[PDB]
Amino acid sequence: INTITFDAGNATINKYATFMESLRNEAKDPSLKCYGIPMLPNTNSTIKYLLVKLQGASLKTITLILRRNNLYVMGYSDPYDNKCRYHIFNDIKGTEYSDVENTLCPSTNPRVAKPINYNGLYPTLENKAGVTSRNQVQLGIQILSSDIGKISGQGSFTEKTEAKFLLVAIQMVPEAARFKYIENQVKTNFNRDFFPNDKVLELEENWGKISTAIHDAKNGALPKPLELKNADGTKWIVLRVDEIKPDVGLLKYVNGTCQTT
Ligand SMILES: *[C@@H]1O[C@H](CO)[C@@H](O)[C@H](O)[C@H]1NC(C)=O
Repeated sequence: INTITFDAGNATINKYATFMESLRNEAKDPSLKCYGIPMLPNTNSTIKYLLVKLQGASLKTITLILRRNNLYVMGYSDPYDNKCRYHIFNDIKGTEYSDVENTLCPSTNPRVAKPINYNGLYPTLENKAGVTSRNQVQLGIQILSSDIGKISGQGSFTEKTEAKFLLVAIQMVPEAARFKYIENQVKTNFNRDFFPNDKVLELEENWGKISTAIHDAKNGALPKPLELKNADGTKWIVLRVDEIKPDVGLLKYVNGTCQTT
């Protein structure tokens, strides 16, 4: 399967929806699903990485590389100085590392490294972005396009600029694929900058717990109450798969059989 592209400089809600549908369709294991929700593959599947090319209104691009099995961003590349410049997180090493480097920038064309001197965990990114919480960093289509312009092809840019771009891209691409609720936040705020609400953050932080609960659910009942948060930050108690299913687009891989429909 090849590169999925999203044009943030010429986007519409329908194009963003199509993009999410393509990302989910290529990331999901061809057959795993629980309660009708597609699940990502185990660590030894057919295709290991997905490339997602984002284009800004400047026409410049940034391509993210996602580990297909869990959708984490491994790094990104940008066309720079007539070379392919690859930026990989500092905890990616060995095989994986050279696999990421070569997938972003094939050894048959000019290339150059520009390390990401930190890892991709949210607290790390928030620290580099200079915020106590990513809910202080606005998301949005125009913001994504602008961040692409600030980095792509640029010989110089700060870690703060890069970490903010990463906070935006991670949440508008893989988190939105994982959660229809997040995709929907982008679609209902399509023409404006917006701060992610408490439910967005809570879903991002509990994807594994939510995926395990749905996978382990019997006749639609979660193993035990699942405590999350409503959009306004208040406590939300979920007892059944159907109460949370509307918000979920992809399940993290959970071993073993499950009620598939
Ligand atoms: C995964 O599940 C199968 C299918 O039930 C089981 O044979 C295997 O023990 C499990 N793997 C792990 C690590 O628990």
